[PDB]
Amino acid sequence: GSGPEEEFGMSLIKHNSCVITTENGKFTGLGVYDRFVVVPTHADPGKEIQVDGITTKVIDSYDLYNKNGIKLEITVLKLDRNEKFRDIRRYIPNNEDDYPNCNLALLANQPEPTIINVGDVVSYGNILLSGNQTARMLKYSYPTKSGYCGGVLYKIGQVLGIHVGGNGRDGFSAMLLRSYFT
Ligand SMILES: *[C@@H](O)[C@@H]1CCC(=O)N(C)CCCC[C@H](NC(=O)c2cc(C)on2)C(=O)N[C@@H](Cc2ccc(F)cc2)C(=O)N1
Repeated sequence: GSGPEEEFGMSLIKHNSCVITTENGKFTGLGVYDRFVVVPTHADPGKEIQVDGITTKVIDSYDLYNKNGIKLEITVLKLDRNEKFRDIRRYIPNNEDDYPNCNLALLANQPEPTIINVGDVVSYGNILLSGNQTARMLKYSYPTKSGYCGGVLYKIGQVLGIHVGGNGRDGFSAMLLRSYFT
């Protein structure tokens, strides 16, 4: 793609993504609004992180859980930094759904901002991700790689999830829902 789906993704990368460095490596971070960023929980961000290489204090953080206490693999961080992210909450769905023809927007661990077409996405339920129960997964059939974590799953005008894992054949994102941020 070089048309609208790719273009919406590149704009999303430029305005609402960042590279988050923790002790566990580099992750694509999604800026949701103001100083709030999401990252995969397994990034294990501490009291300080790097945001695009800049040491940055985390004012607060919290992990998300489903109704039975199962991790969603999303962590919300509020960052001590001057820059504010453009508010993309209106692009986040209200409800779980399936989505045809999705892309992933990748920044961390890539030589340049990268957009991948992962194809059709389904709401898959709970999985075991490195042995740990994880809820509200979105599944796609694409051979994702180790550096894709935090990558933003999207369609035009829809910010759907963040990449959390895979097995070489299937890829999984944590679902983003508007109520998490509102
Ligand atoms: C990013 O940090 C990384 C992305 C890896 C990836 O996309 N890929 C193909 C590498 C293989 C990783 C092996 C794990 N996969 C699974 O467990 C799995 C389950 C199913 C149904 O399909 N695959 C995996 O993805 N692990 C992630 C780290 C993690 C650790 C603990 C958790 F609770 C959650 C995630 C991972 O390596 N993601």
